[PDB]
Amino acid sequence: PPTNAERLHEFHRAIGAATPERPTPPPPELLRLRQTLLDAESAEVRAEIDHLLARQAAGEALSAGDLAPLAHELADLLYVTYGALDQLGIDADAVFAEVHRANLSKASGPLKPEGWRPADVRGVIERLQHA
Amino acid sequence: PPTNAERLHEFHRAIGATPERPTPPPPELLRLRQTLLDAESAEVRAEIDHLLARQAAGEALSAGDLAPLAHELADLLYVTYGALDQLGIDADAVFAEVHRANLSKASGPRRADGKQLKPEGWRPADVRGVIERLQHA
Ligand SMILES: O=c1ccn([C@H]2C[C@H](O)[C@@H](COP(=O)(O)NP(=O)(O)OP(=O)(O)O)O2)c(=O)[nH]1
Ligand SMILES: [Mn+2]
Ligand SMILES: [Mn+2]
Ligand SMILES: [Mn+2]
Repeated sequence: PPTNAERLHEFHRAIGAATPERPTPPPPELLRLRQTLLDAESAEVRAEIDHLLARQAAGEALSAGDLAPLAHELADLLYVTYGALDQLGIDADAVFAEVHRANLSKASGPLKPEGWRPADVRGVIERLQHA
Repeated sequence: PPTNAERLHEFHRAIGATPERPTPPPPELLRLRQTLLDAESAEVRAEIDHLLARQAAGEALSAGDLAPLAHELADLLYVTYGALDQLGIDADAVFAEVHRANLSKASGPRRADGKQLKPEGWRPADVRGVIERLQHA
């Protein structure tokens, strides 16, 4: 099964959207569009969360199915977040792996483990540039 | 091979934090996840602004100049998957449903800013169906 990052590549190729194979500095038009898409889904997640809190305040004992609008919007947020990486030509799974390494690694302590190394995303990008 | 949603499950087990099926959360957990989302959203916005500003100032960007934005986008992925995991909700199964509805947009037109729009007859994602099926298995 494809990862969610590979699904974004399939989406962008299917609509003729720019999706370079390697890290590519974007024109300002792409950056402003990605901001618009991120702002839309951030506001829609916030709305669904506010809703759920409003329902709990009225005593509601939510069920699993009540989470479906929120789950939806969280997935929309993933979709526009992966999408920005994909249009930058930046393999999202490679960047994620590095942020995951730094995060799982920091999780040994009680805070930083003695030999801890922060996420080196710049290094991931330079490794992506080559093939 | 492990997906990024499964990575969030491991991270939560590493920190002693998550349910195996869709589980309504207590309000304090909702407020916490919203705060993490808003924190990484702002850091992403800041990095988009910094790249737009350098471009407006006549700077020609390098691929390496994308490292801070790419970092913050991964950070936003991390706390977004983190919320789905803590809800007990399989992120990859919900993502596949949204993906199907977005692929079906391929014949639609584009907005003036580049945004892909919906073709006539487009049917939206059925996430509730996915959530219900994730309960019972
Ligand atoms: O250019 C685009 C346009 C949309 N999308 C994705 C993001 C999100 O998952 C969804 C946003 O499209 P719309 O704003 O048109 N609304 P949506 O499809 O989410 O409709 P609904 O709110 O009813 O589910 O499609 C992109 O990724 N790139
Ligand atoms: Mn949405
Ligand atoms: Mn949607
Ligand atoms: Mn961050």
